Amino acid sequence: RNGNLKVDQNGMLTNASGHLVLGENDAPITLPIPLSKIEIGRDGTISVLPQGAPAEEFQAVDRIKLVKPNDQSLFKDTNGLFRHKTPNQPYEADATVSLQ
Amino acid sequence: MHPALWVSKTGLDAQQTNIATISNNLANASTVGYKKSRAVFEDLFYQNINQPGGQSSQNTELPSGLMLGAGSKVVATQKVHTHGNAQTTTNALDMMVEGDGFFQVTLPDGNIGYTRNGQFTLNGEGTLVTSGSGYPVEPEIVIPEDAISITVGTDGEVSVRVRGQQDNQVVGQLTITDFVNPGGLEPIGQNLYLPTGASGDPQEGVPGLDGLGEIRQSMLEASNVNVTEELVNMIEAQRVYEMNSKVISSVDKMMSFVNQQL
Amino acid sequence: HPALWVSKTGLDAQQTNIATISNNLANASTVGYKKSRAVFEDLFYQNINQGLMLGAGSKVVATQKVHTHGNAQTTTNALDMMVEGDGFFQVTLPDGNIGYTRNGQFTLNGEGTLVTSGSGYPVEPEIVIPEDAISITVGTDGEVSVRVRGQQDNQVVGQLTITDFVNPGGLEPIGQNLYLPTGASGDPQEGVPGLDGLGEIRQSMLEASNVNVTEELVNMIEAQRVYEMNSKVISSVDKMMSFVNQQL
Amino acid sequence: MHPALWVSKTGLDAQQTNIATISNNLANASTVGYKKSRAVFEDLFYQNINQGLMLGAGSKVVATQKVHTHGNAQTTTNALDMMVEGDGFFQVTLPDGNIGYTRNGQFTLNGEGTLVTSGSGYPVEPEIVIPEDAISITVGTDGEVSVRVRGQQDNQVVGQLTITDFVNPGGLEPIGQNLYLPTGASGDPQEGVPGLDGLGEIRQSMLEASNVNVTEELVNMIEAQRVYEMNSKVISSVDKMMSFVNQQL
Repeated sequence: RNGNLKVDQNGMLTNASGHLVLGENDAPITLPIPLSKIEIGRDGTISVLPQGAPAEEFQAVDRIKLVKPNDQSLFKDTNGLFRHKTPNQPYEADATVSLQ
Repeated sequence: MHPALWVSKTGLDAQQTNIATISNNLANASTVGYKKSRAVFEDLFYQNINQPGGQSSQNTELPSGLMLGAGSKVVATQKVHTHGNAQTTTNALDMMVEGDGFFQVTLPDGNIGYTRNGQFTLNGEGTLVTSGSGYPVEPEIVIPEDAISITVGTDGEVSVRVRGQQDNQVVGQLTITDFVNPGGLEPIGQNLYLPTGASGDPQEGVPGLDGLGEIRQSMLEASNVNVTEELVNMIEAQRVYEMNSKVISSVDKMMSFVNQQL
Repeated sequence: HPALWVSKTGLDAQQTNIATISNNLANASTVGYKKSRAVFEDLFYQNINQGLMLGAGSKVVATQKVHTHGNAQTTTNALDMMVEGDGFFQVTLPDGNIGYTRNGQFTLNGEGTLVTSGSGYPVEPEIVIPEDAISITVGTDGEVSVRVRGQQDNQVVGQLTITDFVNPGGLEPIGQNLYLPTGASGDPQEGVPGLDGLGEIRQSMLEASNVNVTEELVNMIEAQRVYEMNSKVISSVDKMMSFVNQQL
Repeated sequence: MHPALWVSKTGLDAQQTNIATISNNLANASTVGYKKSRAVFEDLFYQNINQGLMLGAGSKVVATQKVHTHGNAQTTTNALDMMVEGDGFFQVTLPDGNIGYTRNGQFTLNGEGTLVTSGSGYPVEPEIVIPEDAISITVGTDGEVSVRVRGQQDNQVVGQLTITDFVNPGGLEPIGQNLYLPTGASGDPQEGVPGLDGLGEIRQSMLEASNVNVTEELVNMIEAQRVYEMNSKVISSVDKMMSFVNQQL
C-alpha cells in the first residue's frame, strides 16, 4: 500500500521500498527513458510525454496493477508484503480500486 | 517561504519599473523631440503541476490543468515614435524633420549619433553644432563669415545670402537618416540615439525622397507625451502597487499566526 | 492522527489558492491577461467502522482561466492591436512551432518583419514593412497596408490571420503572454480575422487585464481566515495528543 | 547532542547575516554611489549514514554579492560634484600611498586647490589644481577639466581626469568611505580616457544616487524574520523532546 513511486535510470517504475511495480501485462512497468511529464490517472493508467514532444502527444504506456481481494485472506510476510494465505493463488486485477 | 510572497514581489518590482517610466515621460514634458515610452508587461512561467489535456483515467482528459503562475514583470520599454507638434520660433538655426528621419551628429568617440532635436547653433569655426554639448552635425555645414542670412531648404540644402551677390551661395547639403525600427535605437541621453541590432541598417539620403522627412527651418518638434495619460497611469500604478503589498502583508500575518499556534 | 493531515490538506489548498490570487493581482496591468480561479474539491471518503463516512480533506484540482474579454485601451502607437472578440495572434517560437497570444503589443525588427515587443518572436504570417512606408494601416480584417509617397492608394504588404480555440481555458500558458495548443484546447481554427466567429483586429488599441482587483482583495480575506481556522485544528490536535501521553 | 539543534542553529546564523546585509542596504539608502548587496545562501555538506541516506548539515551565507547596477542621477547646482555615466571608478590616493577606487562623486577643493573628496579629503588621481584666478570650473564629458580666466579668451585646461573599470566590480573590497580596493578576483585596473573603450563619461554637477530597492528590502525583512522564527521553533521543539526523554527514560 506504499505508493511512493519512483523511476530509476533504466525507466523501471518502483516504490520507495525498492519493489518493482507490476503492470497490466503482469510484468514490471518500464517507462520510456527520456520522459518530460508523468501523469498517473485515477485508475492506475500511466501517461507519459516523450521529451521535446508537443503537449498533444500524451500517451498511455501502462496501467498499475491494482487488486482488491478479501482482506481476511491476506497475511503479512517477513518483508512487509501482504500475500494470500492459500499458496499458488493469483492476484486478480480489480477495476474498482482508485488512486488519488 | 510562501509562494504568494514571491509572486507579489514580482508585481511590486514590475510596478516600480512602470512608475519610473511614467515619471520619465512627465519629466520630459518640455524636451524638444522626445518620444514617450510605455512599459510592456508580461507574465512569468507557469508551473505545470497538472498538464492540461493530460489523460484522466480513460476516454477523458483534463479540460484545464493546475498551472500556477509565477507573477509578472516589465519586459520592454517601447518608444512611441509618433510625430510631435510644431513650435514656431524666430531662430534661423533650429530645424525640424517633417516626417521620418534623424539628424546625424558626430559623437566624441567618433561614432555617429542620431537626434530628433533640432536646436542647433554655430561654434567658433562656423560649423553647425548642437546647442547642448556642441557636437558637430554630419555633414559639416560651415557658415561663411560674409553671410547676412541663412536659408535651409526643404530638401536640406543650406544656402547663405551675401551682399554684392544675387542668387544666394550654397554652402552645403544636409542628409537625414531613417530607420525601419526607430524604437530599437538605444537612447544614450542628450537627445541622441545609437543604432543597434534590431534598429536596422541606417538609410541615408536627401531629406524628402525615399520616404525621408523634410527639413523645416525655424521650427521645433515638441514632445509627444500625453500629460493627462501619465497622471491616469500613475493612479493605476499606485493602486496595483498597493494591492500587492496587501497580499505580502496578509502572508506575513498568516505566518505569524502559524508560528504562534503550531 | 487523521485530523492532523485532514487540516494539512486545507492548509495546502488555501496556500495554492492564495498563490493564484497573488498572480491575478500581479498581472493587473498586463495587456491581454486572463484571470484564474482555483477549483476546490473534497478528497475521497472512507467508510469506517462498517456506514460512517469520513472525509480526507480538500485540494485544489485545477486553475481555470476565465477568458472574458477585457476593456479597451486607446494608444497612439500604430503597431499595437487588439482582437475585438474571440481569437489569438499566432507567433513563431524559436523551437519552430507556433505559439498563440492575446497581447497585441507588436513592433518591427531590423528587417521590417512584424515581431512581438518583448522577446521579438515573428508574427505568423510574416508581414514586412517596406522602408519607403510613411504610415502603416491594419484593417478590421487583418489587411495590412502601407502608404508610399508618389503612389496613390495604399499597397498591401500582407494579411494577418487569427486563431480561435473552442476551449481557451485548456491552453497551456508558457509565460510571455503565450499559449501552446494542447489536447483539451481543441483544434486551432485559423481564418480571416472577422468572419466565422473570429474577432476583429483593432489597430492602435490594447486589451486590458480582466482581473477584478476588488474581488481578489475579498478573496484574500476569505482565504486568510480559512487558513487560520485550519491551523487551530492542528494546534488543538497537538494539545490533545500532548495531553494524552502526559496524562497516561 | 541532537543534530537538529545545530542544523537549525545554522539557519539562525544564516538569516542573522542575511538581515545584517538588508539593514546595511536600508541604512545606505541615501548614500551617493552606493551599490546594494544580497546574501548568497548555500547548503552545507551532506553526510552519508546507515551503510544511500543523505542528511544535510544546515545552511550558511557563503558570499555577500554586490550588484553594480548604475543608479539614478541627482541634478545638483554644485560645480565640483560629478558622476560616471556608465562603467568606471574614480581613483583616489589613500594615505598609505595605494590607489583606492570610488564611485561617489562628491568632490571639493583643499587649501591648495587640489580636487579632493568631500569626506576625508583624499586627493583624486591624477591631481587637478584649480588656480585662484579661475572664475568657473568645467569638467568635460571625457574628463577634460578647464577653468575660465578673466582677461583671457578660451578656457585653459588644468588637467584631465581618468577613470578605471574592472572586469569584475563585485570582486572589489569595500573598506568604507565609499572606497574600494583591487583584489585578485577584481581583475586588472583598466584605465583610459573616460568615454572611450567601454569607459563611462563624466557628468558634471550630477550625483549617482543609491540603487537600493527600499521596497524589496522591506519584503526581504519579512521573509528573513519568519524563517528566523521558524528555525527557533525546531530548537524549542527539540529542547522539549530531550526534556521529555530524560524525564521519562
